[PDB]
Amino acid sequence: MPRPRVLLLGDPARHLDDLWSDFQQKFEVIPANLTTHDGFKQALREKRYGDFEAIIKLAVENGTESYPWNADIISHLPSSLKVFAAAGAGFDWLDLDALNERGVAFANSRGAGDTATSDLALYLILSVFRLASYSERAARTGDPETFNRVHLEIGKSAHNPRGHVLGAVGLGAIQKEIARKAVHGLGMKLVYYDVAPADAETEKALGAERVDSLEELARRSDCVSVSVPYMKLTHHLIDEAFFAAMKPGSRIVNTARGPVISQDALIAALKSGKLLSAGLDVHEFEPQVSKELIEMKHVTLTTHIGGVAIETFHEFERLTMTNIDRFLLQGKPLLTPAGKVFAPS
Amino acid sequence: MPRPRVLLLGDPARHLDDLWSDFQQKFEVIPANLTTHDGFKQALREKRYGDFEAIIKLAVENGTESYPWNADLISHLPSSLKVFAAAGAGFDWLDLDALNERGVAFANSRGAGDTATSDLALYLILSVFRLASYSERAARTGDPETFNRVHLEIGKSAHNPRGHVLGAVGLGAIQKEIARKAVHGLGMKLVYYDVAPADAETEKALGAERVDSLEELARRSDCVSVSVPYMKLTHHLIDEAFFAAMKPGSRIVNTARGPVISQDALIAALKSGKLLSAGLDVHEFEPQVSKELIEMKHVTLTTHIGGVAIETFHEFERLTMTNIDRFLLQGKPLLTPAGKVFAPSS
Ligand SMILES: NC(=O)c1ccc[n+]([C@@H]2O[C@H](COP(=O)([O-])OP(=O)(O)OC[C@H]3O[C@@H](n4cnc5c(N)ncnc54)[C@H](O)[C@@H]3O)[C@@H](O)[C@H]2O)c1
Ligand SMILES: NC(=O)c1ccc[n+]([C@@H]2O[C@H](COP(=O)([O-])OP(=O)(O)OC[C@H]3O[C@@H](n4cnc5c(N)ncnc54)[C@H](O)[C@@H]3O)[C@@H](O)[C@H]2O)c1
Repeated sequence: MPRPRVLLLGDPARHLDDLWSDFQQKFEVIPANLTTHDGFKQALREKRYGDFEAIIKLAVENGTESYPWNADIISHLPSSLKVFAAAGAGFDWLDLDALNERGVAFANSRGAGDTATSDLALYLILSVFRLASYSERAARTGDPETFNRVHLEIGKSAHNPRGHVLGAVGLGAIQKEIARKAVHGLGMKLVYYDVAPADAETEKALGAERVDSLEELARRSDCVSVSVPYMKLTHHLIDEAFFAAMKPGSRIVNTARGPVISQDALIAALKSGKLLSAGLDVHEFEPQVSKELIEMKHVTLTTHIGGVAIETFHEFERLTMTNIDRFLLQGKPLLTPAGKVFAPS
Repeated sequence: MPRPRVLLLGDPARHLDDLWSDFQQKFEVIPANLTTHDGFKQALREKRYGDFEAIIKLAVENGTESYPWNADLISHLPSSLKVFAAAGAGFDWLDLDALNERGVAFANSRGAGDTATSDLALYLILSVFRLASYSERAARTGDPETFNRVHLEIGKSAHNPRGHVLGAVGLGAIQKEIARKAVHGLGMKLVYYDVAPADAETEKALGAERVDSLEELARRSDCVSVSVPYMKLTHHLIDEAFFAAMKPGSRIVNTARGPVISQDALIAALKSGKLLSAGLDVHEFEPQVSKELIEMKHVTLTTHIGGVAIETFHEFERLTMTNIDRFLLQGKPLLTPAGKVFAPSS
């Protein structure tokens, strides 16, 4: 045959050394040498990499200089192309429909960051219940008076998560782990809203109580956990109507996608006292954090580290290489497909 | 006749109003109206409050005008005193042995903050596996480039706690809640080191594996959880020798007391890169936090907020009031004695 040709966007592997060596056994890996989005579309128009059968993206932050993967750039891929495999769950940067129209199969890396992301979210919930963020800022002043004033100030407002209600917006895979840790580890109760209902087992295992609308979920919650896929339909899913329905002095955390929560609404609900504290690992104008949120006492903000753990990367690398391996050499279907499903070689 | 007499040290109840009503009700509650220490010694000499049978202290910061509770002060108490129940875990301000020399039973508020303090440690554990503290500071620059560079920089070292080893120094009530949360919550593994063994029912539940020395525990640990009482025995317990025996790139969290861990041995270990990260709620020179620790990217620091939750203080009041009711009206022993245990009355 003998060696199908894989285009690699950005870096080679950093963790699964043996598996990456076997992968290079097995396929001719062509480095993309990315410069500009435009430079890469020029490259594709000039047949610079030749015909190639697969594209591999080994990390979320790898290959970004090729973005966006819109119709226009996709119109230039060689027709030999069979499969594109990418790290990550989100593929906001990718027109999956333009890619499927060319008979190209897509695979993401769904599942790899579950443990990671659910942990960060557990960290956020801890943080907004105990006001730990404000606490750390005080400690880091290195000032004796501040340390004491704050240690006392926090005591008027901090609460154990235990017996308080976590309102899950979405009850997908990462929210199931989040829940299980809040319910069984921290002792919170669960109500959730979701497009579809959890099975008998998940509900009876987490004590999940479903409700019909977001407003209902808001009404019932002491802290809300947003964990939904991001799309047009989820943009500003969390807005003014939602904060108006929440209880005075409640809490919210986001590990899903920034613009799923209206930053302006959020800011307004903290200023008014509707929310006591909020925790964001994602930001509507990412990489720009809200200057107003920072400026506030009780808002925990992190640099999108939800899935950022070495084990997650181990899995991004495993799954991308395994998918291509399966789909081109083994005649097996993709392990983590997304969009239209094609036949293996 | 009915109603034993209780001296109230400082302010009345602030959270459990209805319990405080029934208490008051059951007992003649006499406010100390404290002025100063000597002032309280003199009220006691003059018999200002008459005989009483209990003292109740409802918040850690109440009645501090009476400190110290030294032998000279204790020696003027009415011979009718049988019990003193207090808010707090610590009692540095009290000479316990002297109180006991006078047949007075003592009770603190052990366990009141088991939920609070275990949760705060779990938080810190999350913080030192994931370098979240670093990430927080990075976010608050509000500089887009910092955001991305730190996003990427954390990826070089952050790890799931899942499958890694939590080494419990001390396995009392707080650690057991920490292990529980770390083990079945996070999927961590647990080895421990404690002057007392823990029973089948516990070790089987937490999958707990006991070792015999600090040096051992340091070697088997991916993350060290320090949670021991602070005394003579435990001063500087975690020292240069301990950090010497710890796996390269390991981590440590303290929720116990400041000096249980040598601040200088800690700084060194962090500087050598023997430690990746560490999380301190309590500080050697509290309330002064290490200014070296502060400048380090990978050190999480909080203002002693372990037990600082509204529920903890709800429970200080529950226990102090319930302790005196059992001991004096229900013929039952204290729930949380500390020091010599004495027989009740009804
Ligand atoms: N913080 C991070 O670094 C990080 C990392 C990875 C993923 N995430 C986020 O997690 C979120 C999704 O969770 P997942 O992918 O782990 O599990 P999943 O794929 O199973 O999530 C989808 C779940 O949400 C429900 N859902 C689908 N569409 C919805 C909508 N329109 N409105 C409300 N609910 C809907 C579905 O029933 C399903 O249960 C995504 O937003 C994703 O971007 C965050
Ligand atoms: N950060 C906070 O706000 C805060 C709040 C509550 C408790 N604490 C701390 O928790 C610690 C006590 O833990 P606890 O409340 O679970 O009480 P505990 O008595 O149950 O904990 C002590 C445990 O350690 C063991 N032990 C005692 N001395 C030891 C030693 N010298 N070496 C090794 N093991 C020893 C005991 O068997 C016991 O199991 C104290 O330092 C206390 O200050 C801090």
